[PDB]
Amino acid sequence: MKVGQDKVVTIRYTLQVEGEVLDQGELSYLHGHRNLIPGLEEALEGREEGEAFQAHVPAEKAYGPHDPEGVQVVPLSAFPEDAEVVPGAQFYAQDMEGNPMPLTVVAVEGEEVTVDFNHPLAGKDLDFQVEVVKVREATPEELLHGHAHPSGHHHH
Amino acid sequence: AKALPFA
Ligand SMILES: [Cl-]
Ligand SMILES: [Mg+2]
Ligand code: NI
Repeated sequence: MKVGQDKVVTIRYTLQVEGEVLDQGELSYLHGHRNLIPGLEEALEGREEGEAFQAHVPAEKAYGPHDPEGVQVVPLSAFPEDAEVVPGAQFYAQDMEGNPMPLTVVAVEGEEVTVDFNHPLAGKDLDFQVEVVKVREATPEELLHGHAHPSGHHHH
Repeated sequence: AKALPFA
């Protein structure tokens, strides 16, 4: 069956950036409901089960460009006082209703921490290898919820 | 942003 609107699609993938494998895994997603980055959904459109291919997805069609406004300068106090607040460390801020917002520490100086709320892949072009494992129709429950049951990574 | 593969 071919990948198309309102199909639940299972893929196995490898993700490389700048020639370094960053991720491998398997996931299922409901196609046509902005569940996957757009360049990848476009590359999967109309593919047959069993197809395997490689695809280059520019940042613009993946996680977007890096947004300079996602870089903030925050007090070193907001971090645990035995925390390793260091370039590359990840932390989660929380907003007024408790939503976790992940950040990566960029720099530290004095009482100030430069942090980046951008997605870690923002601004990066992604090279995928993708295999279409299974395609099926969605159930009414899945179409009503806009996602698959189960919805995400089998393996990551 | 929350869209997968989400590496
Ligand atoms: Cl989904
Ligand atoms: Mg195989
Ligand atoms: Ni909310």
